[PDB]
Amino acid sequence: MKSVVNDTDGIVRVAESVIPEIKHQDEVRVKIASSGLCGSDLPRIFKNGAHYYPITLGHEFSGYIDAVGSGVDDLHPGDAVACVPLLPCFTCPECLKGFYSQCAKYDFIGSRRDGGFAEYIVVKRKNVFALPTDMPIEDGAFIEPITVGLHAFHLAQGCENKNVIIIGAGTIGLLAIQCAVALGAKSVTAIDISSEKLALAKSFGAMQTFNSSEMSAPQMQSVLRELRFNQLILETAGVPQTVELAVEIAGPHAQLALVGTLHQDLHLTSATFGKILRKELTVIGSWMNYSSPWPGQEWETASRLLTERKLSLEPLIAHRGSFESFAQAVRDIARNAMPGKVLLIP
Amino acid sequence: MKSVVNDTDGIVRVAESVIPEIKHQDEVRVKIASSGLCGSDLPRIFKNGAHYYPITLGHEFSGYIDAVGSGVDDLHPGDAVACVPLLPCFTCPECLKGFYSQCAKYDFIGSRRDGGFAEYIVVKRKNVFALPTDMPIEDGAFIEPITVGLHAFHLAQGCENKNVIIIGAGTIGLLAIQCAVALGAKSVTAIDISSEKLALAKSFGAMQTFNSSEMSAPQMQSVLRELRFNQLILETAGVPQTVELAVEIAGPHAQLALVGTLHQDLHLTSATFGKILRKELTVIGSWMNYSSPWPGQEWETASRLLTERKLSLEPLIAHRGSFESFAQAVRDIARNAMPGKVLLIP
Ligand code: NI
Ligand code: NI
Ligand code: NI
Ligand SMILES: [Zn+2]
Ligand SMILES: [Zn+2]
Repeated sequence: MKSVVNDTDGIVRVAESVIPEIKHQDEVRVKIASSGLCGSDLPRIFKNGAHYYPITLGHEFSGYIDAVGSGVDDLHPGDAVACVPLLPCFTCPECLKGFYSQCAKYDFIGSRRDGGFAEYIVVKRKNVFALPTDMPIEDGAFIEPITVGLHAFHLAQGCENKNVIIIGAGTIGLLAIQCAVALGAKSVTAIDISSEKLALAKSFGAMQTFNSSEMSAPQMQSVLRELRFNQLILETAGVPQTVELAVEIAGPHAQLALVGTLHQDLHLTSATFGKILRKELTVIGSWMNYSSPWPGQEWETASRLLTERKLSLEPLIAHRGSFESFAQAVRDIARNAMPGKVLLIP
Repeated sequence: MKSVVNDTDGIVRVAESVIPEIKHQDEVRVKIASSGLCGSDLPRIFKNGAHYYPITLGHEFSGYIDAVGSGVDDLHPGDAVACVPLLPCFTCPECLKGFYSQCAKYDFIGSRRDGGFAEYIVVKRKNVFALPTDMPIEDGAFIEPITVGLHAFHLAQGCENKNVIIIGAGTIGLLAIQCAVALGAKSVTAIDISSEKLALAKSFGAMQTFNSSEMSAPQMQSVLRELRFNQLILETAGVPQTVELAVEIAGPHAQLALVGTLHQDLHLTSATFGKILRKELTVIGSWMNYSSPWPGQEWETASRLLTERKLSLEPLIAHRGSFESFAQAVRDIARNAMPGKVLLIP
């Protein structure tokens, strides 16, 4: 079979390998239909940053059960599934309480072990999530990214009837925008430096957009006046300036979910820090995309939205293609910005 | 009557002045029995932190109603009261929603108007909170400071059965320690650079103490392992280093209430910021000390705790004296830092 492997840095080869076999009673083999590229893979490929090389990445994928171990009885050949890439231990105090993303002894498909840029993959049963027969299998590769946004909403106790503000119009942000609309947010506002990403977000249901290269935080807070109550702000860009921005625009008692990891230090003036207190913000750190019971309601809601077609995936997809097409397109972007979602369709 | 007045650049003097008269129908006059100096008064006195000069400070006081305005029918001369120093407008959107501390046009006794370092004061009916007949009147001057920590607990949906960690062992933090113990925290931990203040904390029922000048954040976290869950951390020191420490030591899904205001900028490393996401912390900005119905359950609870003698005030008190010893004790803070509560007793 084929697979995409990248080595000490840059080089993305397309490889031939022995079909992987089931080696534990709790494993299943998946035949992969759709597998997408993540923002987090770019560093692993083009800035070192991967746990080892050569490696096979890919943790956003769907497909069909091809075989199951002697111990799995609730799955069967033909069953549609999406990959659940994190594997917590399930038995430590964090896991018992449902804090799987704070488990210290973890594996992760496509990072700590090879992933789904491949024709077949063997994973633990725990690492697949059954999908309805009625969901287009290809959209299955979007479930893990969608759950990023839903997990933040879950932590905030839901986006319903709230004035949600999404900061960052990348795939995560844009998926969050569509979910907020589908789940009955009172309003959805999108904030980004690109007027193009913003128009896109507007086409997804954001009733208004703020271009943060043109509009001031005050300017924004001014526009936000009528919707300053019950805010749920999602910071998805992961840069000091947008974390700072979220705090400065925040309405009274706004919830602030951080899903974006920083790679530069955060410098909050005493004034900005003061606004966290003065406004009585609740800042919610969000990690990964899971809850109890495993893998979490986030995965059911995501699956449901996808099956009842409330989401619009095409404008998010930059590339469809098999192993060479995908490899090349991955090489094309390099250390630059990701156009949109790059899908591997074997 | 006498009062204590501060002029520019640390000038402290005791003035003679005419007793205030009721001037609006909803006012009351209070003859003050006990009036304490707050940590936030220090910058107002020594570091040009006051809105105007000269000022009469004092927002932590109790006394008896001396007279009531024509429109007040629920209080009478002789009634024991504590001052509720914040005066929201009660008619803006924030106020209608109980966000009194986010009211944009609020007054504040001892900050935006002259306060209770004086024999008598005229304030609005909404600026006083009736005390029980039994309560020793001096204790009423602690109600306001007690409610600060109670307000952080309230925002965190309570301290019951939580492992609370109070960072900062000044008056505010030490009272929060006592309140946590009385309200049924599973455990209380105190953290401060002063071994002597930690012994004090331990006497108030903090089961263990960490000296932040002898112990690293990692070493603190190691000891906290068994108490890592259901943490409620109050940051009361208001310096960048203790805000950083609270995120660094925090256990999985800890609640961090920020009560201490910063007067320096906060520079957070990406790693530190990273931990807010990774531990899925909830960071709770706390402001002032009120909730609905005005002035809040905080006030009911503070009064009850005092009346049932669950609190220990004496070991928190550094100075008792009338206008001259009080004025001098304030001047002495310049060179001899504020080791405890300074009470003006007229
Ligand atoms: Ni991803
Ligand atoms: Ni800085
Ligand atoms: Ni105070
Ligand atoms: Zn675990
Ligand atoms: Zn108001």
